[PDB]
Amino acid sequence: MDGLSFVDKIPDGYKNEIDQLVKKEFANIKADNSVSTLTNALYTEYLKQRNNKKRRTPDFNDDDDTLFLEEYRRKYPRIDTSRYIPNESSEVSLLGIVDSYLKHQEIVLDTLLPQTVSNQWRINNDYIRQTCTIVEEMNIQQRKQINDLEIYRKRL
Amino acid sequence: MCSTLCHHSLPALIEGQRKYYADYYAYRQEIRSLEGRRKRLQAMLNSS
Amino acid sequence: MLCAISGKVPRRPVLSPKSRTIFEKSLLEQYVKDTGNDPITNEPLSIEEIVESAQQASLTESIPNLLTSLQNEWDAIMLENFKLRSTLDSLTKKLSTVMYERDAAKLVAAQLLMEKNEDSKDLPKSSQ
Amino acid sequence: LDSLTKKLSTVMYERDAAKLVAAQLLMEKNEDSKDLPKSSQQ
Repeated sequence: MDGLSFVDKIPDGYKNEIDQLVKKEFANIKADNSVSTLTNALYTEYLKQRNNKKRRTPDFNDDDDTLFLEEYRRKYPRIDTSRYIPNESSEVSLLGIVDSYLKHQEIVLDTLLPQTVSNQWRINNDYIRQTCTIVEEMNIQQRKQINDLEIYRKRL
Repeated sequence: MCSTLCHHSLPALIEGQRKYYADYYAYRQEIRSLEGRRKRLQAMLNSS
Repeated sequence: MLCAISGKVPRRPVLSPKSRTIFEKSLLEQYVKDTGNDPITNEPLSIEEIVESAQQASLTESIPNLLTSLQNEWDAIMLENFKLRSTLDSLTKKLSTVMYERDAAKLVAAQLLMEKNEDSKDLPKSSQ
Repeated sequence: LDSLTKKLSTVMYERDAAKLVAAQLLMEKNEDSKDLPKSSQQ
């Protein structure tokens, strides 16, 4: 488990080396209704279902069919012209009121970006001290190790 | 990354004691060889 | 400011008293009837336990609401969840490659733990 | 999706962390060989 990240100042060759040894040990081991059916089929096939491309074109001196199609264009154009009246009445006040809401929504996210930033650096900060604590202790151990190694020889 | 460094802290902190304790016992054995090798040298003066 | 189920910006937000989290009324009311518990914390919660303005500027070119806008909404719902199902499938596959490579490393360490200390032990024995 | 990503992230981090154990271990094992070999020779 133990591998000191901050203390071990470990080349790319060692990653490539260790990857090969890990690789060799891997060589050894080796709820909705009908809605979901049509939605998954639409996405898989990459084709959206065609809508009513009729109101836009039409034609004068048609028949009973275009008499309907004509009368459709009138009522929707009157609804359109009424739908543009209540927008222009308020105008830009309704738009800029929503623009202000979006600024309150945005700043909230970036506050959380900082809260995460601080606690993430704070955890790493605690790790750092641990790394330097033990890395010294390991240094102490190795020095003592080398002392015996030659001490035992010089006695013999 | 927060949850990473959170996890990395918990698994590392336990691995260190095990790292050290191994080397600690490794050191104890090394001391014994040191502790005996002297005595044989010390007994060279007894024969003299 | 958002709902904690759909990812909406709620028109009638309602907060639960067991876990402080704001949901849109329709979506929290649906969950309680499906299974009577709080979706996040899995704690007992009922419809009576719940405790109850946003402006969108309708575009200048607002026919399109029936044809173009509604079409895009069910395209965007369709191709996202399909792509999201694709993302979930790969995470489980990449999970299996993670755990296998992890366990492969465990065996290396275990194999090397026997190797190292015995090599060190042999140096201690050599002196004798 | 995100709950599996936590497992993915914790693993990949811990994998390459555990990978560095080997790199260290291998070089120490190697050091033990030449040391003993050069000593046992003489």
